[PDB]
Amino acid sequence: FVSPAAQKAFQPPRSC
Amino acid sequence: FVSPAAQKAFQPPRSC
Amino acid sequence: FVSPAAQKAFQPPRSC
Amino acid sequence: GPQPISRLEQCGINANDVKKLEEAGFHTVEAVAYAPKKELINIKGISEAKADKILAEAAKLVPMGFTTATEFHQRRSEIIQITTGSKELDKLLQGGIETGSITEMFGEFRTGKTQICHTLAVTCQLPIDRGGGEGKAMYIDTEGTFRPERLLAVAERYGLSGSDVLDNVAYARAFNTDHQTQLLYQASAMMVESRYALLIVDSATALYRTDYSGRGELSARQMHLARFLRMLLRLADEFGVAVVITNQVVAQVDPKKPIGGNIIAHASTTRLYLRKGRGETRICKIYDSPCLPEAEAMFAINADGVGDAKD
Amino acid sequence: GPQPISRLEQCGINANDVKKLEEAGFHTVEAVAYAPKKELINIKGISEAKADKILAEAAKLVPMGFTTATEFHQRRSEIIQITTGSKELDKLLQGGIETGSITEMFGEFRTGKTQICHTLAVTCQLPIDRGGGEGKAMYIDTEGTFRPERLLAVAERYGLSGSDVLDNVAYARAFNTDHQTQLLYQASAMMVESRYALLIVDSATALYRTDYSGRGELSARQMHLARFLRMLLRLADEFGVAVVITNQVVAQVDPKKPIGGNIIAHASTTRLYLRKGRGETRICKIYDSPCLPEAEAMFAINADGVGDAKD
Amino acid sequence: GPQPISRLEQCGINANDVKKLEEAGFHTVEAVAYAPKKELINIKGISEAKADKILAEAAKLVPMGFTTATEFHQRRSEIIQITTGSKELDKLLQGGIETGSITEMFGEFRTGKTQICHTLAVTCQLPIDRGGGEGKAMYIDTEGTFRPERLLAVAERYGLSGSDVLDNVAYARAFNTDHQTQLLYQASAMMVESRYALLIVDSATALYRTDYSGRGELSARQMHLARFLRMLLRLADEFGVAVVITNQVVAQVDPKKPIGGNIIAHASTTRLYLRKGRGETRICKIYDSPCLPEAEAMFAINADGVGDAKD
Ligand SMILES: Nc1ncnc2c1ncn2[C@@H]1O[C@H](COP(=O)(O)OP(=O)(O)OP(=O)(O)O)[C@@H](O)[C@H]1O
Ligand SMILES: Nc1ncnc2c1ncn2[C@@H]1O[C@H](COP(=O)(O)OP(=O)(O)OP(=O)(O)O)[C@@H](O)[C@H]1O
Ligand SMILES: Nc1ncnc2c1ncn2[C@@H]1O[C@H](COP(=O)(O)OP(=O)(O)OP(=O)(O)O)[C@@H](O)[C@H]1O
Ligand SMILES: [Ca+2]
Ligand SMILES: [Ca+2]
Ligand SMILES: [Ca+2]
Ligand SMILES: [Ca+2]
Ligand SMILES: [Ca+2]
Ligand SMILES: [Ca+2]
Repeated sequence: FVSPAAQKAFQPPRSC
Repeated sequence: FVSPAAQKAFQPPRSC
Repeated sequence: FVSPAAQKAFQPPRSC
Repeated sequence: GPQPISRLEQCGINANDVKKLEEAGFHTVEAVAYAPKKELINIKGISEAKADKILAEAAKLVPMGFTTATEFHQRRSEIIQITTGSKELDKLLQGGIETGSITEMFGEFRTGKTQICHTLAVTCQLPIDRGGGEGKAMYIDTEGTFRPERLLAVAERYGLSGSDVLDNVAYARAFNTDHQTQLLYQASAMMVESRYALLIVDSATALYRTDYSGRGELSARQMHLARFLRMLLRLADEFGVAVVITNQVVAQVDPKKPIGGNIIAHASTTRLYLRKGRGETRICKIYDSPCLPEAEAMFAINADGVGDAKD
Repeated sequence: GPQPISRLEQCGINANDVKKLEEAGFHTVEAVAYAPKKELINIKGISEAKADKILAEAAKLVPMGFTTATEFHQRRSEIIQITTGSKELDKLLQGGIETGSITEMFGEFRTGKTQICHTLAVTCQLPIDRGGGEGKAMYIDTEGTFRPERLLAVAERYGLSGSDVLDNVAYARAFNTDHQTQLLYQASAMMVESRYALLIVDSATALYRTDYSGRGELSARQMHLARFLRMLLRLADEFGVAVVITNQVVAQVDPKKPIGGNIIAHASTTRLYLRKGRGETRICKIYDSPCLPEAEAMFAINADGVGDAKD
Repeated sequence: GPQPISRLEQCGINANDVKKLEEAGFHTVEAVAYAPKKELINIKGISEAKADKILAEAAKLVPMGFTTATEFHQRRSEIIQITTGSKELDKLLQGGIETGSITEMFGEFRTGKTQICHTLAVTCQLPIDRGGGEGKAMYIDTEGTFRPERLLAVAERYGLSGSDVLDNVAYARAFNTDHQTQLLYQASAMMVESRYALLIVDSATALYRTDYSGRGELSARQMHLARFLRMLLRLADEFGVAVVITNQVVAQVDPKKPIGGNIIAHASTTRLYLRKGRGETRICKIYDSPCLPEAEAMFAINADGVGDAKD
């Protein structure tokens, strides 16, 4: 299957 | 085969 | 081969 | 991006057939266009009449004809090259790991194959300005050596939200060679939704040494491996991701050539041979490439991922 | 824990087939899920129709798809790391011997390989609070060097009922390479009943030097060793135990590399190289690991098992 | 004791095959049980069908499965430890030379290797009350240094019929490395009839220095030595005798390590390093052992065999 978070789209990794 | 004691389940080792 | 004495069985060593 | 297969219904294809195609792995118009007539026939609810219609309609949506080297040199100059996290190593690859192609990294144990895959799985999310791919990563692992704590260590180096980076790595543990191929069909589905920029199979040939034993199973081993490597090449054309497979080695007793035989030597476009240097340094070497010259570079494994020789 | 294979009958599998599976080594649903279609075909009373049914039903019971590194970093942070009985050594391994993976300990003679396996066979029964695994131990021994009096000496150190500790160590003496593999099939049965937390094969490659003589039998030697190491990896995934194999060494006359070749170098995830220090001190060294940095520690063999350098 | 191979006929084995097995070295059911399937195939009148039958039937007669450390600690506590004729030395070995295992005694010249083997060849016949083995001795000698007058001198010390003691020592002079191995096949036959309690090969590696010359014959030298040491380990399990091999030394010019390389270092369970003390005193030292701590003792060679430092 697909995870409920793997189906989420890409997110530009915020800095830290 | 299996020993009559190897088939026994785990036992938390008591202190001494 | 085997010796005529090597084929002989064990003997408890007698005291002296 | 790639056109989703739903665009075939708007061209005169029964929406039932699209469902019969999507149950066979095809999710984009490209996947159906690049497919041979033989594959569509092998589908149950598809006949030679439909397959000729499906191929004809799909061919109209994607260019499958001649062009010029000028029009290709233009389209190629805009290709993404993901950085390896090492200035010395990227200068060897003339940019970095190239997308739209299969790259292979083989070598003895400890030579940093899994470590490069962890660095790549992070740097593929940097903005293209910083040398990345601005996409998710997909890490198929056939050994059980995927360590998330090594991704956090690299995110700290590039100053990224370690919690956000681990959300862009779709991890999957393959347990045999059949499961390893099954994961690619599910992979083609995910890449239609999100935007993955790097596919990693490490190791690509680990499970082929044991599932197929002696020489008696050699023929079946390579034909099964050839379909896998072919199915990767299809993902590299469908979605333009970067396929980076790792390979084990074997001694020649007649001094370490990679396994897989000629099936994996021809299929992969770039081959990197990783030696053991000194201490924490390693030596990568362009073993085979269409464009890059044969040369060696020296990188190292540091506490913050793969980086230049910190010496 | 792992689901027993009896749960397949409740999903539409003939209870006769489950008996035909359990006669082939499979005892958990995982063992059947992770198995390739090829292995189930090789069973007599199983056909391609049944095997496709068995694989399909079993796949529904165990996750074999993609997840996220976030969901994997969570599940991994709850993994058990068994202490080695040495504060200096655990600080090298960042916790201790990690479960769910194959660990290898090689070195010259006397370097404490068998001694570490005896300490591990005891400390794997301590509560997790004290750094153990709260499970039984399984000590396959291919040399005849299993000494129970060395387990009692370690139980006295940790204050355990020496009579109770020896009840949690399932000992088995392998006499050749075929018998060594046969013991693993019987091992998969026992781990379903009890709760074993540590598997020890010492030495894993001792019997491969003599059963397979020269180079003429080299190919068959590694293919037989590859199946063994693969069958261990399956136990590490089925039951999540900790596999700790020991390896002999060989000189290179062209200065001591471990035997087994590339087959055992790729298969094992963590390799520990044990040198001889001074007196009773020894020097372990992270030879290969996916996460741990290359570093050395100094432990010692004491009258109460492996412990820190008592100096 | 060990079951003779004739008990296989009563379980459905052709008495012709038993004769074909006994012509291959196997004389006990154990020897056939511990044997791999590969060895039985290498026999002429044996096929894969028979060998699978032979292995299956023999496995029913001898336990080859798991037990518990408790059941093993019990069975081990009743093991025989032959005295070395020295109170100071037995206190080092915690009892004496242990049966069912391979013990190695190496050192420079004159250090008393052959002298210990002569004392052991006598004290192995004392009743267990007095610390012996109540069995015959088998003294394979590859140097020509077997002196019966040294056995009489020890029999006088323990008050034994010197004429009767010399009847319990089966002496054999090996003239090359092939003959040295051939003597072990004949040795397995004798131990079925009588009751031998000690096997002595002195020196085990004397003939390997000269029969195999330079480095060009190094690989073949160790593989031939590995089979010999393996065939000794089989005798220690078949009959539970005590194998006490002696080893020469070699200087390292880069200060005296034993020869044989890693092949003999891993195979032997207990290694005793004998130095030269002062006058007639010598210094033994636990070089390697699974259970004994690293320590030194001081014995001496006296006119009545090996004894304590008479000072
Ligand atoms: N955090 C770290 N810091 C420094 N060095 C590390 C770190 N983690 C691993 N290493 C080193 O990197 C090497 C491991 O490399 P890697 O995991 O890529 O191996 P590999 O080529 O995949 O091997 P195999 O074939 O066994 O899977 C070892 O030398 C190890 O000591
Ligand atoms: N009870 C003990 N107390 C102290 N030291 C001991 C004790 N038992 C064994 N030793 C020491 O530990 C070492 C033996 O280590 P170990 O049995 O692990 O060897 P190994 O690496 O398995 O060797 P091999 O390849 O020969 O099997 C020797 O130095 C021996 O003197
Ligand atoms: N009857 C005896 N009384 C006292 N000392 C003796 C007697 N016989 C031999 N020795 C001494 O014992 C030593 C010989 O030891 P041994 O024969 O065991 O040598 P080794 O270690 O086998 O040597 P090599 O490698 O040359 O064979 C010498 O010091 C010799 O003087
Ligand atoms: Ca790896
Ligand atoms: Ca190529
Ligand atoms: Ca050992
Ligand atoms: Ca490895
Ligand atoms: Ca001598
Ligand atoms: Ca040893």
